[PDB]
Amino acid sequence: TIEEQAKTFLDKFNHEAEDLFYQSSLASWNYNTNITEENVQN
Repeated sequence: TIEEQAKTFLDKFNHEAEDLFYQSSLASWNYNTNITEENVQN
């Protein structure tokens, strides 16, 4: 029972975490590709 809901929790976490980490990694790649203070803020 508790294992099932924990698995559901992890499944819910995975999809949102993927998108957010992709956004963060893309922003970091942009800041390392160019160099601007706007990219620092991003």
